[PDB]
Amino acid sequence: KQYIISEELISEGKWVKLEKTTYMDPTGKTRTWESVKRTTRKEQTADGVAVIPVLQRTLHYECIVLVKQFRPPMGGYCIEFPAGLIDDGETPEAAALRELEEETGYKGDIAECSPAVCMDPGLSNCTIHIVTVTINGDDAENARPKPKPGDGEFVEVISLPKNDLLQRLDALVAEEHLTVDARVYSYALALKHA
Amino acid sequence: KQYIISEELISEGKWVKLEKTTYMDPTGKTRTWESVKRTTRKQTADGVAVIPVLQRTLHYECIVLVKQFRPPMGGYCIEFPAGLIDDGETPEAAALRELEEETGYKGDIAECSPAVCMDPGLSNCTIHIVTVTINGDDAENARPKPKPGDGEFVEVISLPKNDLLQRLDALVAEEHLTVDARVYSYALALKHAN
Ligand SMILES: COC(=O)Nc1sc(C)nc1-c1ccccc1
Ligand SMILES: [Cl-]
Ligand SMILES: [Mg+2]
Ligand SMILES: [Mg+2]
Ligand SMILES: [Mg+2]
Ligand SMILES: [Mg+2]
Repeated sequence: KQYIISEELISEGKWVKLEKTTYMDPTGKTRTWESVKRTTRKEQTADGVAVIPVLQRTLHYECIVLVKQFRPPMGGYCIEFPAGLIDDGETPEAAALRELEEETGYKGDIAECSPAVCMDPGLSNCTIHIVTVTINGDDAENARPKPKPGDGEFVEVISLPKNDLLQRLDALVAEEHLTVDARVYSYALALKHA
Repeated sequence: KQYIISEELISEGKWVKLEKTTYMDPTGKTRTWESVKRTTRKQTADGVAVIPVLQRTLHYECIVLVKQFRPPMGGYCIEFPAGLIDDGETPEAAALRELEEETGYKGDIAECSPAVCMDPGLSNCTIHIVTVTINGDDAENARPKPKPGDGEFVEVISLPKNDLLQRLDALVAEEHLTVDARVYSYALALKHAN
């Protein structure tokens, strides 16, 4: 029933634009929306990837490897899955493995890769692939992992046990000012509810 | 170490604005970020998203989701029921209200997250994730009455919690729909648990 009629640029930055979207509603009535998009999406099946990195080590409980960074839109520190935008021509799997190494130091192994999923579909067209990766923490490659940040990347690594993830996130939030990402919280909640 | 210095308005619509954020990187170098914010917040968070667990005896437990045309995406998305929190409303009450409006179900609060970020590399948007149970055997939930506010057009899709990820993958494969990243993350963790 519903479809897009037109998309009018309102303002274009280097990285993000705002558009006036005209669409058809299911009553047959024309309506508008204010929509955000990135300027950086070319032929990628999505803007970015987020990595669900399952650190596995003999005689350890499995950990979920998370990162903490300052996020200027938020004005504060956020705890997230490692993540970044997909380079032109790069596959979602390649991007996930690369970002994971860049941000954490760890060299992972692909487990699964989602379809393109929406970040905040009432606001933006932004999409990611959510890529599950296992990290063999018994491999010597992963023994003393060093982040390789890019220019202006400043990332702290936080590994938490999968079997207590929600409580451990709650304990970090109780301890300083900082926001947990909604995807991370959602995953931690499902681990409780299962 | 890192903090906002100033924000420069680039463009303000009625519902969304784009800013150029100036911040201090941890080395002491000043840097810029393009940031999106809503104009609507006053509030613990912009929105609520509801994880609704539909419980009927002698049936599988289901997670209740909604399907809606999303103008920023140009298409239909599958999402947790959700909406913005009214000035003076609690996140709990917003959750029960949105769940009823979008689904017709009357639910009980189970738990409520802190404010969690939606896409912190891009925006300041935050939500409370509110877990709610629905007693599907109660007379009030027998014939659930969905009350859409103006211009909302919402289909209800209930899926079994025990096979959620496979069911969502099937919908995507058959229906050309976008699943929400928080829905997908939750579905992933249901599979990854234990
Ligand atoms: C003509 O109306 C719009 O453009 N509305 C927009 S634009 C946006 C980015 N959000 C809305 C919105 C927010 C809360 C509840 C309903 C809608
Ligand atoms: Cl539950
Ligand atoms: Mg990143
Ligand atoms: Mg990166
Ligand atoms: Mg809604
Ligand atoms: Mg609503």
